[PDB]
Amino acid sequence: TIQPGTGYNNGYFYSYWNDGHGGVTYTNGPGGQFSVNWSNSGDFVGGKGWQPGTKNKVINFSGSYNPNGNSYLSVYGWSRNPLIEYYIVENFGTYNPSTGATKLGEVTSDGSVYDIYRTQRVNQPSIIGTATFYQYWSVRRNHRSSGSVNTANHFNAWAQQGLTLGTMDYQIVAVEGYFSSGSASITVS
Ligand SMILES: O[C@@H]1[C@@H](O)[C@H](O[C@@H]2CO[C@@H](O[C@@H]3CO[C@@H](O)[C@H](O)[C@H]3O)[C@H](O)[C@H]2O)OC[C@H]1O
Repeated sequence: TIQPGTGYNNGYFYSYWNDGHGGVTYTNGPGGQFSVNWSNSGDFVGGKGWQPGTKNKVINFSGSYNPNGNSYLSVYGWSRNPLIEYYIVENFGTYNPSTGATKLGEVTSDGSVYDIYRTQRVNQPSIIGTATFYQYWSVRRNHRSSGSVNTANHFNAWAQQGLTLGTMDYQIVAVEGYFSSGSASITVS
């Protein structure tokens, strides 16, 4: 179990962040495994992957994901210049993060169609401090907790639609939660 922060564990970069409300425990396991256990948590994001990520990585993930409330399971990362927070959402809890968002297209990859959206965060925390930035999303129609994600298919589709990414920062398989409960155990490669 660890303190919020970043680093490396068993060859994999990890990032764990939370708002301090309590109620969430993040654990680094062997190889690319990590677990999250939460009960009436605040806001939090944690997972394993790479720093920096790439625009053509094939990411494999497998495990269990059991949210009770607002939570996402995604390939998650950021780019710099432009600053972008992105998500390839494989599963979620009570809230589809694209609710009310502008649909920017569709892309088929790894066994399902995904809907594409762009949203904006205004004066919110980021990898470079408080800022206004866009978020790119690919939301999988066929929910799952294991699989393979060919990131290039998503990044290329986004670029085609005008959702350009800058230089890649971190890229991980992450469990995100917003004032919810749940458990998850995920292995990344
Ligand atoms: O110490 C600094 C860290 O706190 C900083 O971390 C990033 C903060 O922004 C996080 O992004 C939010 C995650 O939740 C989404 O729902 C929101 O839109 C984001 O604002 C990100 O996960 C953290 O990596 O990194 C820089 C450090 O110096």
